Amino acid sequence: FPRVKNWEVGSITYDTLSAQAQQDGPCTPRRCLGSLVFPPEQLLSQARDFINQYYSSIKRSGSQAHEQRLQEVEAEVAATGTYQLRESELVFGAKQAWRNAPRCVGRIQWGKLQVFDARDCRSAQEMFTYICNHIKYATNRGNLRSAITVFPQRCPGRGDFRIWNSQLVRYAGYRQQDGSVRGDPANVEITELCIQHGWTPGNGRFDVLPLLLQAPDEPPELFLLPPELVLEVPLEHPTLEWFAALGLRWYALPAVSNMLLEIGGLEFPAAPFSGWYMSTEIGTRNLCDPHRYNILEDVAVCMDLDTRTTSSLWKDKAAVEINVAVLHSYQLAKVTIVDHHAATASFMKHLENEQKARGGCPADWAWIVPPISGSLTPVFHQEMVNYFLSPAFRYQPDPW
Amino acid sequence: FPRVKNWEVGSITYDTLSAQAQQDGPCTPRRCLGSLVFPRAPEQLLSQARDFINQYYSSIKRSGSQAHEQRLQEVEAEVAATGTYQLRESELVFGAKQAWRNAPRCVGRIQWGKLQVFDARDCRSAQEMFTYICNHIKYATNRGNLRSAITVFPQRCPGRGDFRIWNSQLVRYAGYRQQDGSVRGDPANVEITELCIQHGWTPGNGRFDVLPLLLQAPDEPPELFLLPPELVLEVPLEHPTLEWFAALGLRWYALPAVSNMLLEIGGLEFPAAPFSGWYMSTEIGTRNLCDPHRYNILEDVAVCMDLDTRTTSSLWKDKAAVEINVAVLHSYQLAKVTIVDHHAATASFMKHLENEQKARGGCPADWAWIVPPISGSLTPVFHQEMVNYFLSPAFRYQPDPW
Ligand code: HEM
Ligand code: HEM
Ligand SMILES: C[C@H](O)[C@H](O)[C@H]1CNc2nc(N)[nH]c(=O)c2N1
Ligand SMILES: C[C@H](O)[C@H](O)[C@H]1CNc2nc(N)[nH]c(=O)c2N1
Ligand SMILES: CNCCCc1cc(C)cc(N)n1
Ligand SMILES: CNCCCc1cc(C)cc(N)n1
Ligand SMILES: [Cl-]
Ligand SMILES: [Cl-]
Ligand SMILES: [Gd]
Ligand SMILES: [Gd]
Ligand SMILES: [Gd]
Ligand SMILES: [Zn+2]
Repeated sequence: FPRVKNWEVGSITYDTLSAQAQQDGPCTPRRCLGSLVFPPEQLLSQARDFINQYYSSIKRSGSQAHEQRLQEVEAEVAATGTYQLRESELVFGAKQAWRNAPRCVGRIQWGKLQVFDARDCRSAQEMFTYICNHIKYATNRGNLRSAITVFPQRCPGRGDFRIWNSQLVRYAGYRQQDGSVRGDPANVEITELCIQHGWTPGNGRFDVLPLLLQAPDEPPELFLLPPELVLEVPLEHPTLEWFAALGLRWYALPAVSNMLLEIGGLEFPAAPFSGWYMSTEIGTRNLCDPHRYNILEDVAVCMDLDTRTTSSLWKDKAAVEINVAVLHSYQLAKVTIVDHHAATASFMKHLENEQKARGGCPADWAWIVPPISGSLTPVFHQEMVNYFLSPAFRYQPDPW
Repeated sequence: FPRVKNWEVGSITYDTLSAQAQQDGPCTPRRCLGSLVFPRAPEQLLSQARDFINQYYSSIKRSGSQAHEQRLQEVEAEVAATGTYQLRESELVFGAKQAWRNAPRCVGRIQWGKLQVFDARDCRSAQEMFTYICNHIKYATNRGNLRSAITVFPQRCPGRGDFRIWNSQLVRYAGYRQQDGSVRGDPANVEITELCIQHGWTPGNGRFDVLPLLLQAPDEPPELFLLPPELVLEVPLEHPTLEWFAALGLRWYALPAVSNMLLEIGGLEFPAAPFSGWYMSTEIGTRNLCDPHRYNILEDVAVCMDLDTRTTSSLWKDKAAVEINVAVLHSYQLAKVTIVDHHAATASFMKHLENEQKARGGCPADWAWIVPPISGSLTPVFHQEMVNYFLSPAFRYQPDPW
């Protein structure tokens, strides 16, 4: 049972939960790969395990109703080759995957999640309206609310429900007469697919991409989003009057539409989850990463900083002010957003919660520590154990 | 063989070097323990030494030669006769450079070949040990133009206890448990400070009192030695545009000299082999001064900056820490004392990884230690995947001798 220390306070815990880890991770006694991003009837083992989880949680181990539900899934797989999840189970499992996500720093919220069950979905113009309910629900005029919509569980012999975009809101990226990119370069490829499938490209740098939505075996179909449903925030700085002129914006709803929810051995390749943003996500990664918007040197010129020597820390000053603008902009617009201090402190709280409840917590240190000011947040000084619990969110190959 | 991607650029390389990982670390396929700070007969001494000698002869382009098999048999015949063996001087110099090269948590490894090696394996007493240490500090400090150096004291051997430097670094500031329940000085150093007093040191009571050395000779209690003040070069901390900053009274010392780690070379063990380089600004400005469990000046600076410390979203912590780092860089540059910032350091470490891939087919690296503790993703190492593993020769942790 791994010994885990917090170096700010000196306290020690033991991760007894780590013993359950199923899908073995990427590391070996020989080498550590913790820093790498992307490192028939077995279906009943994973469903038995999940159902046993559900009842224990509602204090219902070893009972009539516990006995009972094990048999129906036994018979369901026997006849048809899979099974259907009871409504409450799909809800319980959606929350558990979130609770189990090692790279999510906001899991103190894991118990408050709105589950839209789209399992009876049947087409692309159908898909679009489920997605469109979710978005408008979760956005809620800026008072953001966590939601996951769950589309049909994949089956053999038939195609797949998949969202071809990484997120529900994504900006375009276009090459040029010199190869380089206007717009967001994280989405250069999916932009090229959309322009291919009929979409008329804009000139702008913040063109909200049309959803490529795909129903089983039928090809994708472009689905222009209602611009009044895409809540956005123009970026301004509280005291740097010129920051607004830079013309920067980001969207309100972070909604991940390419991961594959897995409950009880069942795989839902379309299950968009959404919450709200941590400011460093926008202001540090999205805007300042060299391979993303790469605005850092432009804000430093406008601040009349000395970009000629790295020891002026001009990169660090400009970055802090870009983050201030994000928090200021979002707060002015009344869109739910949380700073990396408030958020990491709440995750520390979560770890103590999960300590008493489940005896530990899988956390990925490299993803919990924020990309600025890491050692100024408490999680920096917290040792962490990383492992895989089910149910979970998993990565999946792109549908091409 | 692990595929390793650079997310900033799109580069892809495979780490074949990891295949030869000598010892084992704490992770398994069940679970990663990478973020843990402390993750821990003649025949096996033989195959270790055999491996190092094979290394040494490869570096001098003599692999498979007369001299190469001569040394092998020499070493075997000596472990047979004595249960151990002695390194040649040139083997020792190569061994200490490799250990630097192999150290997964050092971001400064671009320099690994520029290392001055003081052979002190003839040392006899704590007193001779003290003299060797002062000569080390003197040469490395070099009046502010710092030089990388290591001093190697006698190896562990059957029949005799170890040499040990009880201090974790050659220059450390006292930490006195206080009136309330607080610490005056550096709270990382209360234990060693208690030990020095318990061994006859007359305590000071400032915040930056330099500690005496406790030097341990084989089968002897530690002996207290005071460092001559004129030999510990310090830097008063001032801010280039914030003139009230000098009234904080903060200082730091020039020479980072780690003194409690163990140098391992072809199976031989050197529990006393202190080494020194020059500081990266974040060690002082972020960690040593802003850590809540260290000098913890972050809120005091922020108030002085007239930042609004009542809400986190104003990013007062971020802004105050950036200025503390600025002050460190400026103070060391004003005082003409070598220093590298996390941007310069991480960029040069990226060249090191490129040198190492061509030379050895990879590089062992502890991501969470290489990425700076401020402005992480602003530096290029954040966006670089890394493989962490243990190669020998090596610097290892060892327990406190008390
Ligand atoms: C409500 C507030 C939430 C906040 C502030 C938050 C914050 C974050 C952040 C900062 C990341 C790192 C992502 C990156 O840097 O690429 C992350 C990852 C993740 N989050 Fe959350 N999250 C929230 C809610 C949720 C919800 C509702 C779910 C699912 C139902 C979720 C599941 C995940 C997963 C699976 C990842 C891993 C993403 C990946 O591997 O690319 N989180 N979260
Ligand atoms: C010349 C300039 C050098 C720079 C800028 C540098 C940089 C660094 C930094 C910033 C750390 C992390 C320290 C911490 O966060 O506690 C580190 C760790 C380390 N360095 Fe270097 N270094 C230098 C020279 C050297 C030399 C000369 C050696 C040995 C011969 C060495 C061996 C090590 C070791 C063993 C560690 C890990 C120590 C530990 O695990 O506590 N470095 N280095
Ligand atoms: C190479 C490195 O593992 C990679 O850049 C990771 C590090 N930590 C991260 N953490 C978060 N939250 N998001 C990321 O994209 C990354 N990138
Ligand atoms: C628990 C966590 O691993 C610990 O705080 C580490 C993180 N990374 C670090 N990185 C460096 N360079 N030095 C440190 O002391 C630490 N501490
Ligand atoms: C590249 N990351 C995509 C968006 C990540 C994310 C997802 C969620 C659900 C919340 C959040 N705060 N952040
Ligand atoms: C806990 N380590 C404290 C000193 C670390 C260190 C050591 C060396 C040799 C150089 C450096 N720049 N930093
Ligand atoms: Cl994003
Ligand atoms: Cl230090
Ligand atoms: Gd101007
Ligand atoms: Gd001033
Ligand atoms: Gd004061
Ligand atoms: Zn690992």
